[PDB]
Amino acid sequence: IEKFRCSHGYNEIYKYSPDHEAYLFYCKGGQGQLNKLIAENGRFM
Amino acid sequence: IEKFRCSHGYNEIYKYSPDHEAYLFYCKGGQGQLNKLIAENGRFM
Amino acid sequence: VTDPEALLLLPRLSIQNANAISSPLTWGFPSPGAFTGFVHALQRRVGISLDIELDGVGIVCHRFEAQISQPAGKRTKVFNLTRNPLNRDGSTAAIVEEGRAHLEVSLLLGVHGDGLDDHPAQEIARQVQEQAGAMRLAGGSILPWCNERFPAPNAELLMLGGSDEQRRKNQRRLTRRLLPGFALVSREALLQQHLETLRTTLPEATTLDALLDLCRINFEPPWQVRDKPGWLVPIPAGYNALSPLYLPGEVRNARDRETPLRFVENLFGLGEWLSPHRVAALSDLLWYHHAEPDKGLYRWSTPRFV
Amino acid sequence: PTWQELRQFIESFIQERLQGKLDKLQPDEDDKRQTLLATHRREAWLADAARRVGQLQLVTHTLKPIHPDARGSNLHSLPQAPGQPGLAGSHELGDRLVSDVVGNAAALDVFKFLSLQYQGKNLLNWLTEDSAEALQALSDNAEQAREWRQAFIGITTVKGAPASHSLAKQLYFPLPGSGYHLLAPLFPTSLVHHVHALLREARFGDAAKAAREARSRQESWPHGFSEYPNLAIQKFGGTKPQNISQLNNERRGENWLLPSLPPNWQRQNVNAPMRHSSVFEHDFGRTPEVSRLTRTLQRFLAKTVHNNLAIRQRRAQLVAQICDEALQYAARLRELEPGWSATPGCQLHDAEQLWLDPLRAQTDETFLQRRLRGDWPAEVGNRFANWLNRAVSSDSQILGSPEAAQWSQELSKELTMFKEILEDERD
Amino acid sequence: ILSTASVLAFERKLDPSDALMSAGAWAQRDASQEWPAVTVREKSVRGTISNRLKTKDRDPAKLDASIQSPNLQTVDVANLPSDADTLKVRFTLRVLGGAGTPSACNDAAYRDKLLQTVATYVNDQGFAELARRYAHNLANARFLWRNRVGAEAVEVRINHIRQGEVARAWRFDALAIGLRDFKADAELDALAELIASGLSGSGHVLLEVVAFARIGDGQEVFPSQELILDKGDKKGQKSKTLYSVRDAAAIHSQKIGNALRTIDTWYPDEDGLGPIAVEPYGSVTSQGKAYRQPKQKLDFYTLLDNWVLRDEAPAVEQQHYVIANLIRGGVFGEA
Amino acid sequence: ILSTASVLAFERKLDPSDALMSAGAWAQRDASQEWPAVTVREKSVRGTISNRLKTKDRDPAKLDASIQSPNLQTVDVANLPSDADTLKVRFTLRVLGGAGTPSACNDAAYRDKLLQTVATYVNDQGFAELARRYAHNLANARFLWRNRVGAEAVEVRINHIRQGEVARAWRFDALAIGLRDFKADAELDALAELIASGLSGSGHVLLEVVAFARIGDGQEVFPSQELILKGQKSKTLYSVRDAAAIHSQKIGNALRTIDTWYPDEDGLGPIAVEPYGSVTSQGKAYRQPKQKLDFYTLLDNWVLRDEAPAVEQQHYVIANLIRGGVFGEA
Repeated sequence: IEKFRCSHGYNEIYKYSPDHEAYLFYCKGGQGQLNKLIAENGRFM
Repeated sequence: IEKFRCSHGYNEIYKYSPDHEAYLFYCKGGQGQLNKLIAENGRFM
Repeated sequence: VTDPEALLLLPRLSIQNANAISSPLTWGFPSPGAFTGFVHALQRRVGISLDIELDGVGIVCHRFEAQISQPAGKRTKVFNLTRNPLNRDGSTAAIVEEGRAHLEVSLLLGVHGDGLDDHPAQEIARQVQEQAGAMRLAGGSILPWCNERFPAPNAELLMLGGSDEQRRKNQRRLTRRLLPGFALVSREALLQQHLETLRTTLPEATTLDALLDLCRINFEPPWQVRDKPGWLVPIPAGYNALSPLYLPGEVRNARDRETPLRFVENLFGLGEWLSPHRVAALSDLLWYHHAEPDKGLYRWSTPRFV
Repeated sequence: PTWQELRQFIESFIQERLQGKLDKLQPDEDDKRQTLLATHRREAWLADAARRVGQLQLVTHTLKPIHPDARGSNLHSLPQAPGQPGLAGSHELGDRLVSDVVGNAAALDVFKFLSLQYQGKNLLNWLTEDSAEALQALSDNAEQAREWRQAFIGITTVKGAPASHSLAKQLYFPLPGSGYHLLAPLFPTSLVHHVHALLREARFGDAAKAAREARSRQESWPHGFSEYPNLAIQKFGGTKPQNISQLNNERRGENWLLPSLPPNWQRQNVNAPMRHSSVFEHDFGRTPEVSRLTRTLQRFLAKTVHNNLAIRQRRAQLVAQICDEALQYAARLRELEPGWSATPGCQLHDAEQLWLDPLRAQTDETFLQRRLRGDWPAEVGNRFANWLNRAVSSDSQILGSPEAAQWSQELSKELTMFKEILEDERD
Repeated sequence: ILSTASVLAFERKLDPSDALMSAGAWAQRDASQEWPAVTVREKSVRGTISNRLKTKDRDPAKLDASIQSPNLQTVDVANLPSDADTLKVRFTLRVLGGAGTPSACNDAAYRDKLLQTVATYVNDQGFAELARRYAHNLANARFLWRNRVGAEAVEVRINHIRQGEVARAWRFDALAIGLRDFKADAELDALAELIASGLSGSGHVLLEVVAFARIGDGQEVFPSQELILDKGDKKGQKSKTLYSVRDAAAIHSQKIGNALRTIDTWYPDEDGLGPIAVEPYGSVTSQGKAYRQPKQKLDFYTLLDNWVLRDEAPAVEQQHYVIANLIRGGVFGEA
Repeated sequence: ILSTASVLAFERKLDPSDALMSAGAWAQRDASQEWPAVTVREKSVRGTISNRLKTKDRDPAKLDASIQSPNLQTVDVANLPSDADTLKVRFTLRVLGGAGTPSACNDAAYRDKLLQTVATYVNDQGFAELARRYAHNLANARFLWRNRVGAEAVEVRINHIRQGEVARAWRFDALAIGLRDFKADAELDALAELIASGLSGSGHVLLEVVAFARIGDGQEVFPSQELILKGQKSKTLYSVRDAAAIHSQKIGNALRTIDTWYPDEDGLGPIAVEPYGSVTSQGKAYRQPKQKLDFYTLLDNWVLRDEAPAVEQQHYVIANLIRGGVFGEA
């Protein structure tokens, strides 16, 4: 289960939250900010 | 375009910054510190 | 040394420009030797008149502010200096960097002697307070609390209690009074056993390196910082001999010619800033003088701590 | 171990110095090459170097960091080990002594001459020990070798009667019986140089830089690294740091003092709850230190029993610390401001009655003081335990295991101590 | 032979504190214990070049290229609030006492000779010319250094503080008491006898000095400026940093002390300056020139040697200056 | 030989304060002591590219690619409220006096010569031409820098403040008084005599200058702007305590704008009195040292070798001494 989800056309990064079963808005940015956040935090929770 | 500017009466060395088009305060000192900084960093940017 | 018969509390004392340079390796709070020498100067100036022996000192430090400034783009700090006068020609003199700091400490100094029975407790408390008002604590003037809301007075707690409960009760009363500070104690046994564990890790390790390891925030791979028990700091724990002890009238340019001189060098121990109600015994947490002059080793510590 | 190899080595050093001076001379006339080849090439170089020894001195503890118009004595003395355990300084340096040099900056050729490791050891170390290959390379007859040996040894010996200037520090020490020792301390340049080297490899060393980068990559490095926050830089020579010492040119000033600071060295100001949302946000009123401390409480979820003994000890002293700074925050609010009774309303969480200790008795004589001395409001421990119960994770396996039982018993002991200190507020 | 002691050191008597400045409105100065503090804040200054040019920067192409690039700082500034026209500067001062006894002296013969010389002076003429001038420099608010030069009215309140409460309160009009004339007054002489009894006694006499000045609404006040070397490397930093103890602007204690020591009217050069600070080889920092040179026989060291060693007692003005140095402090001694 | 002193420092006469700007409605300017402040708030901006391309960027595909990614900033902006059309800018100004005396001087001979020079200036002609121009720059609201350039009506109220209260009040139409002509009036000459008696040291002068600019509802006002070292925060405005303000040195530069004697034409008008009299907006130094008309050559000829300049040039020299600075070499 992926920790971050980039909404691609809308330039928003959604980070998974475990309390409610959903993604919440983390920050703006595209694929580069998504990959940088994956490198920092690690994907797959 | 000179990299350092000594304000002579006030004993302040101003170093040129390129982002804004102006000089900013670098350190205190007079002609000797100015010449020593010119020898270290090179003038004319 | 000997245990205190009473425990005088000098109140919150404001020191305006104390020596923030404790040692050649440490800056920050002044050396505990300043406080032990201050208490011995108090004994030298009123203790011979009130027939008491002021000995030992508990350091609390309600607030502290080093006159420092972090420069732009650096993680380190520098010291705000003073402008010394010019020389006889008008040239700027060579700047010698002195650290200055504003302290608010309170001194738990132990008192014992035959003067406790001769005078009232508030009388000798007011006497040593009126003497300490005209003194200096680490090179810094003692600010004497004029025209504020109310002066913080003294309370000479008698260490001899009628019970264990009365002893704990007025000890808790005193600890509530010196509560917004942080007591400074000497923790050398922890430094020694940290030397032993670090020598088990890699051999021929100095306790200079064990001290440095206890200071730094070192990171560990799985990343996690190393936990530290309490607020561990390096302190200068006295002096060690570099020279044979010279005769009084033998060394050139001494302070006086009736005192033997010996060139010495600092000894860096370890201290721990803890809240004062952790110790459960305020008869402890007092900094004494241990010379052993034949070997060198002029040092200060808090004996009877643990 | 042959004197001929030592002789051609020192003549190579002399001619290297000569070609250096003629290369940085830029000469075209005036015949200074004749004087340079007469003085800086032959065995006269050894004679003027043996003359120039007496300006220099090998030292470990100099006076010049204390106010630089201090013509006192400097010492090359290594102190004996303290018999008492714990404390240490500069007697740890057995083979790692750097041996600072003081004296004139013109006569450094004597030191760079004497510091050489020609055979396998130091030239002063070969010249102090009487041997065969020593006393023969820098000679043709014996007596000039004698006087040049007694010249080259004396760089480690003090010069003049022992003295410390009026600008130097001299501090009395109370002896146990009576009387004093005058104790003039000196600046340890060797110990400062060793700690400066250690801090330089700790901050700018490549083995530290690699682990610092691997922390950002979040990969596993073999070793770790350190940071050393809150260092203070202290410079000794003002604009000419060379006039103090030799090792004051490696570290250009820059004493690099370690922080010895009390924990209240960052002044935190006071903030009392006023409104309803201020009573909501300022009941706990939590500083960055307690969040840093409870972040470590959340990092104590897993436990193996042999480690869990020390982990439970750490949790015991940790909850003692969180009680300590809770009582500290309450005390500094209760003595600092009258803001707990600044303005009334309906929402202040008034059941606390610990953050307003002089705000209810020194103003209201029988209205709130008799409503607090007989009631003895100390009930903040169970609400603080409810707040502290968040610090552990709400895991079903964590509550089903006995770790929650150990957590609750140590928490109950520490809230009992918080109760015992919180009850005695009427004395 | 009675040579000079190799370690001489006198502790600083007349020890002031850091002069905290706070602000409020005039004609409610008596309720000025809850006046809010003057805070040090940041502002950006941008200037053209105004220095003298070094005769190689006087090409008008080079000048017009230079003034298109201004020089930007971020200075600290301390202003009064926009609805407060009075600066309240409030420091304390301990007059310690034992003014002749050195903190360090080598030769016990020299120490007893110096104590005999000082007691000869005190029994001859006590601290009554010196404490009158110290009471003047407390009376006129000279410690208000640049906060005094444009004030409408300066009023200085001095309170002698006994064990916990005020023992005696003064009040001066600091603009009427000039900056150059050490005249006579009843309250000034009462303060002079108090500072004399401080400097002569064994215990300390504590004074609380408060000074108000009408500057104007929102005008700039001048706290002490910090001497920081190593301003920074490769970034933009502060050119002027103001002293502030606890988020509250302040004058350094040594600046207040230099204002209190400004009593020396006896230096042999003419008094175009007026009084200067009491210093050995009396050297005004702003002037950059050291009066009382050792070329003449009128510095501190040669006067102290002639007074103590060979008993050549100088004029009463010069020994006023010598005892003023002994109250000032200092670290003396040869190799 | 009388060379120049190695230190000279003149204090700043004409000390202004931070000019606080608040906002309300015109025709109730006389009840404008409780007007709410103009608060500096933030807003977002999008820019397209608009600078010149350096002929490597003139690829059309590269230009469209730079246009598709615009720069986002967050600027500080100060506006009037939507129900307020008048900007009240208020500051106080201290005219100190003792203009010729330096705060520091090494050479006592040079100090006495300079004091004699300024004394024969003041005796030959008072601070009357200079205070006329300083009272003009108070009267026409030049210290309203960009808040003045499109205002319907500007009105300045200058109150001389004695002990606690207004000793004498002035009131001007700041658009009738131009930004370039120093003419005569009764009230301007009264204010000029007040500033003259202040600069002569013959009185304590503290003014309270309030200026109302009638801009329009909700329009943009321009407080002073600070230096910054997507949310790039490209603009920061000066505000003292949640209330926009002009820097005191900007009010000081607008008060010093009296120099109409520079050797170039008078179609530009008054500039600020500076050594090597320079306007940074025009990038050009009038009073260049190639001509003998800067501050330093005029002062060094007037004081050292007694070459008194023209009367307007010594007006400029004494205006520079009123301005302050460090003169003298290293």
